[PDB]
Amino acid sequence: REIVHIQAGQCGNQIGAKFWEVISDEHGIDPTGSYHGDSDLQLERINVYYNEAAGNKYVPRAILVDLEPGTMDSVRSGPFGQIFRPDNFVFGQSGAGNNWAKGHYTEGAELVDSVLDVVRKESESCDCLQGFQLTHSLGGGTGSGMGTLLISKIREEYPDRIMNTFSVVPSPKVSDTVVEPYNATLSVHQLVENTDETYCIDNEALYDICFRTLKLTTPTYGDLNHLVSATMSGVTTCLRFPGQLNADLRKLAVNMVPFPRLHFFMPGFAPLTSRGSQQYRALTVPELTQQMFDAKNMMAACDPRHGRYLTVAAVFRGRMSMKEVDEQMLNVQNKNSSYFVEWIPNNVKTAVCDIPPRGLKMSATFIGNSTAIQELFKRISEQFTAMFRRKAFLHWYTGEGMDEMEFTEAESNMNDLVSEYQQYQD
Amino acid sequence: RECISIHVGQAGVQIGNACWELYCLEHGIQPDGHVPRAVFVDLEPTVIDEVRTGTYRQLFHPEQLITGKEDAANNYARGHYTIGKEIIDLVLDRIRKLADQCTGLQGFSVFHSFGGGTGSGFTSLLMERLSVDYGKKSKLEFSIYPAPQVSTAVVEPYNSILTTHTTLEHSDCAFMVDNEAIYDICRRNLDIERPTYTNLNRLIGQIVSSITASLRFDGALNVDLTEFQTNLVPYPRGHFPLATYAPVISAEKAYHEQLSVAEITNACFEPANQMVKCDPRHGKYMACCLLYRGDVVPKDVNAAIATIKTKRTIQFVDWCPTGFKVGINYEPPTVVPGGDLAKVQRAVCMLSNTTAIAEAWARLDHKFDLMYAKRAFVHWYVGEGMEEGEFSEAREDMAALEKDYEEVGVDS
Amino acid sequence: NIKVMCRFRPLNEAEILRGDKFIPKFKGEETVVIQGKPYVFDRVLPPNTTQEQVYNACAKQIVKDVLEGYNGTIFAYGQTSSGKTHTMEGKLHDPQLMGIIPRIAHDIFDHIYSMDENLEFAIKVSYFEIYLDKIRDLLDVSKTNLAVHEDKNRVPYVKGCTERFVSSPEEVMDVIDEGKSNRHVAVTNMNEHSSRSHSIFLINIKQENVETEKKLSGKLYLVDLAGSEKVSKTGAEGAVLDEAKNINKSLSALGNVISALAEGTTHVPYRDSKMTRILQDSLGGNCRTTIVICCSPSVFNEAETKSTLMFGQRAK
Ligand SMILES: CC(=O)O[C@H]1C(=O)[C@@]2(C)[C@H]([C@H](OC(=O)c3ccccc3)[C@]3(O)C[C@H](OC(=O)[C@H](O)[C@@H](NC(=O)c4ccccc4)c4ccccc4)C(C)=C1C3(C)C)[C@]1(OC(C)=O)CO[C@@H]1C[C@@H]2O
Ligand SMILES: Nc1nc2c(ncn2[C@@H]2O[C@H](COP(=O)(O)OP(=O)(O)OP(=O)(O)O)[C@@H](O)[C@H]2O)c(=O)[nH]1
Ligand SMILES: Nc1nc2c(ncn2[C@@H]2O[C@H](COP(=O)(O)OP(=O)(O)O)[C@@H](O)[C@H]2O)c(=O)[nH]1
Ligand SMILES: [Mg+2]
Repeated sequence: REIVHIQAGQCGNQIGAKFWEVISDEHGIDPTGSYHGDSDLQLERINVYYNEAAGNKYVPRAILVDLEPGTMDSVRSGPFGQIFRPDNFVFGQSGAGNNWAKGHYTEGAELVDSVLDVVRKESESCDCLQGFQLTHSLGGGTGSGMGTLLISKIREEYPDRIMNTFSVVPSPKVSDTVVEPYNATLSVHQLVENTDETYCIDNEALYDICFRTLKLTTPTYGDLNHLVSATMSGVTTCLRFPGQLNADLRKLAVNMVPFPRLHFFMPGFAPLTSRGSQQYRALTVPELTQQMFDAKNMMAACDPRHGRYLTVAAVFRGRMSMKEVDEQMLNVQNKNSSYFVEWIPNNVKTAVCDIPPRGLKMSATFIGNSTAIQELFKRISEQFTAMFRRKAFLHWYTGEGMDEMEFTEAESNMNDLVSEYQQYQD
Repeated sequence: RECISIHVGQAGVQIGNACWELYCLEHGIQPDGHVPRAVFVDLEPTVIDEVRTGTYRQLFHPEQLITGKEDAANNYARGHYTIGKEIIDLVLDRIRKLADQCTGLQGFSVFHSFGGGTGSGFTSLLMERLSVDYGKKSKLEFSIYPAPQVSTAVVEPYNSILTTHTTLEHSDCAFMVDNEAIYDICRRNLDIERPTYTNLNRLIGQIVSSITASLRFDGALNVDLTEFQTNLVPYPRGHFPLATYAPVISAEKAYHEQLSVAEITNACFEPANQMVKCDPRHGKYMACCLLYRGDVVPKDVNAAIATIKTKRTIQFVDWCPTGFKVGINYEPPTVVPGGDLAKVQRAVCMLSNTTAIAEAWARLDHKFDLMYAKRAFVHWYVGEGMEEGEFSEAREDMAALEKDYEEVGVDS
Repeated sequence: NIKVMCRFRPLNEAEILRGDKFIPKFKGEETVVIQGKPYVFDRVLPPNTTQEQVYNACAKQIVKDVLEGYNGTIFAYGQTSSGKTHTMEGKLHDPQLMGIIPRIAHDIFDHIYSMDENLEFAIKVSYFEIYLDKIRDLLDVSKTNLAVHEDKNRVPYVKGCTERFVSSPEEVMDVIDEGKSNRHVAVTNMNEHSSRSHSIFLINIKQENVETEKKLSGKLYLVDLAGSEKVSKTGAEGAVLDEAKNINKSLSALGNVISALAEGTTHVPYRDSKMTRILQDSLGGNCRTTIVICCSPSVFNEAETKSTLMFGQRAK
């Protein structure tokens, strides 16, 4: 099987560097080097993310889409930056304006064809394609607009292969941009209707989880990114490993989406202990479920405790008892019968790889489909209206060839999306 | 004389590698000896690959190892219809190429995991295409039906109410081994909170060895495969008996091993030792095939069983005077060199049809409704060449399996 | 509210010599017994039931509402040789043999003309098919991928759909015929109606009261449903398999929508399909909907007829 990553925008891009920083080491691939793999198993399934050309050069099969040179020229001028074949860099030296409209209708719409071109060169690579990974932020141009287009096109070209989306939904407390809800509401819209698996991460849900669950005092972006990339590795790549009970994107999809919206999840990693001290090793297993299922530790902003779950997928990856795994999951399902929805006898989807995260003994990625994420699109949707009402920075959109009915559309859509999700919380 | 086997679904393959291990182990045929007599099917390469990478690597022909690099999908539909279809031909070909090479066979011991994608769906049509190509044989499918509370897949029931209805009108005798109810045995009758899947497999890998292996092997009271279905199914529904083993004692802890027949047989009817969460909560047995192996005196049996026939609290069906098929083999069991299985010199792999499953099916059917009642993951199948028909019409199916397993018992 | 109506057609010469026996037993005027299990619906029409009697019970009230400015929807469902063509169109120009559509169109133009005193009428027609999840205009072959959009009040509408002005009953029939020639169907040897897509015919009755200055716009949706396909049987592959999945998905969506409306649910899943979103405004609120299900009484069709019957049960 296979997949083809997609680094839309700067963020989605910045993260690319971290997702590939990791994944590679979790596959023994040095900058341009080959497979130094401490083992021999980190190779029989690599294909999922690379391509065979030389014999020591397995190149990441991702796409780097962005209308701001400097960015990709920071990712390509640093560490692992020199492993992507230049063909991968689909830049847009234009003005990468922070407008969803500027990267979806006017500026991005041009650079698109020169992207799809490659997304096809990579898809028609070899063997059988599974789906595409998509990273980006719903709070900017090259991210929400142009990346949200990249998919609307992808999903027309292969409505068969899957589409996981890793979105950095606009954090609450403080917005790292101003129109944010504009660029956001507009991209979520496109998401709820193309990709079929979305993993929403919040820069501040991370800080928290990174400053209190990792006594880490100076959580640089690199970190946040790093933590995130840690989860997306547990998801995909991982399951493309052996296991007593293994799954793969689809299983994950076909066990997690009760209703076609596409629904968004909230990823959570397992061993998340501070370096030295904490290295408690309390990782027998009840310790991992202890972790994963708590409020804090959910990369999302919202707290599960604020709304039932529809599905859950503990994708563990480290030798354990299909008994102490299958078992724990249960008590968990009974101690919290309250929030776990009922019309699904077994919400949880236990998954079990074998080999764990390179240096760790036992981990377990968590992919939750809780109704709690209602209280986020609400947020976003609110911010919109409060500012849409006055058409705040709307001239930067319309003036870029947009529509007063376009914004209406998205909000509503994504706004209805909130509605539905409640239809199950009850 | 022989009995091919088709291990379908990652699980059916893991269990397969296991049951297949125990085999050579008690036949003196190391890694590289003769040639198996089965096949391996899965729509997820990485798993069959484990049989291609790990142990018992060269004991198979890359021809009896079928894979569909494509996608597994924990959904019946896709595995049965859409994807699973593409492979079937090829699959069959082997069970027609391997079925020819032999000499007057008896059937195909099928190994699948009820609630999976490749295990539920696929087989559904595999067994399906068999019942027509060899209606004149035995179709005993050895299943690992849904843990009563500890299921895995979110949809599981969708996949198991569907593998039951499609296979029902095609199997001869369906053996059942409950994944969870086996853990209990690993906790209560062996002590270990560290049971790797690789263990449950060693277990069924045992109970199964008692079925084919040793039975198809000479003895003081041989029992052919046909024998089963005949002495084991009272009615055409591909009736599902339950597998049970007796000396499930720990090879470390306790040691009373020397537990004469009189004991190991009584240890079969206590509900805490039956590889199935179908505790005889009321289910009246209606036929049991006590397969013994090792040093056993026929009188010991034709007495140990007599004592049972008169315990009454073990109530057998009405319309059934005597329902005890005593199968005696010679060669004692053969425990893994150093797993965790005691290693006695006699065992009792008793399987049976019990009005008990009236439960297990019930509890699994109900599940289904709850979700179907809201369509839950329905769009995942529809979009895979299925319809409101196949679900609703396979629900009605089992419905008459809840009435069937009710009528054939509870009444006189 | 929604009403489901079952119609059994008489046996044809091609199946008279086949020696099939009547599996269709009737009860009252709402129940049909197949294999000792009952099936209750709003109305069941045997074979003796006229085209006039069928129209009055299923479509007449919807036509009056549309002429009064309200919306209404009529769905027609059935497998091949069930009676869809005969029920919905029949002998298009014959007065007795004519189906449902020529009657709706008859009644509309009988209200029109009869009001020429202060009223100004405009009849606008639209015809599109949903094929491979795409909205294809059947009145303009260039418009193959229309999108569903929302106005300022969140009402979904098909953007850029051809809207043909029609001033007579004959103009409507000619428009239906033109559109039918653009529908995705397969070349099949013996039979009139076999499709691989869902069809939606829109009759918009616009009126302006010149003196009162008040305007009305009632929408009548005529939906032609392709039958559910068991893909295991037929052995559909490639584009045909993509067609079968798309037809099945749409029927599930529709079933989910009518079920929600029947149970009076606060959430109605219109977003499950493009079809349910096109029909959202005409399915919700003050709108009457009739699902006409046609089946055969043959003993051989017992499988596909019980399939048509269970779909009607889903609606309720
Ligand atoms: C001596 C020793 O055991 O060191 C550990 C360590 O101290 C801890 C604290 C690690 C450490 O992680 C962090 O401090 C961290 C920094 C930024 C963002 C997020 C986390 C570690 O850096 C991370 C590193 O993780 C891995 O090696 C995994 O394979 C992981 N790899 C990466 O994230 C990665 C980092 C740099 C370059 C390439 C990859 C991974 C996880 C999931 C999926 C794929 C890969 C580990 C175990 C450790 C160190 C090295 C200190 C922890 O994190 C992970 C992801 O394992 C933080 O809490 C856990 C518990 C670990 O015990
Ligand atoms: N006893 C036993 N049960 C197993 C084993 N492996 C899996 N199972 C059980 O069988 C089911 C898992 O099926 P999967 O592995 O998900 O799927 P599959 O049937 O192999 O086929 P796919 O879904 O297409 O991958 C679960 O109920 C597991 O508990 C095993 O080695 N032994
Ligand atoms: N986690 C994370 N967020 C980022 C990174 N870079 C920008 N962001 C977030 O992305 C939003 C800004 O959008 P930006 O990426 O600049 O848009 P674009 O570059 O015009 O497509 C803010 O909410 C930031 O917090 C990053 O490297 N990691
Ligand atoms: Mg598998």
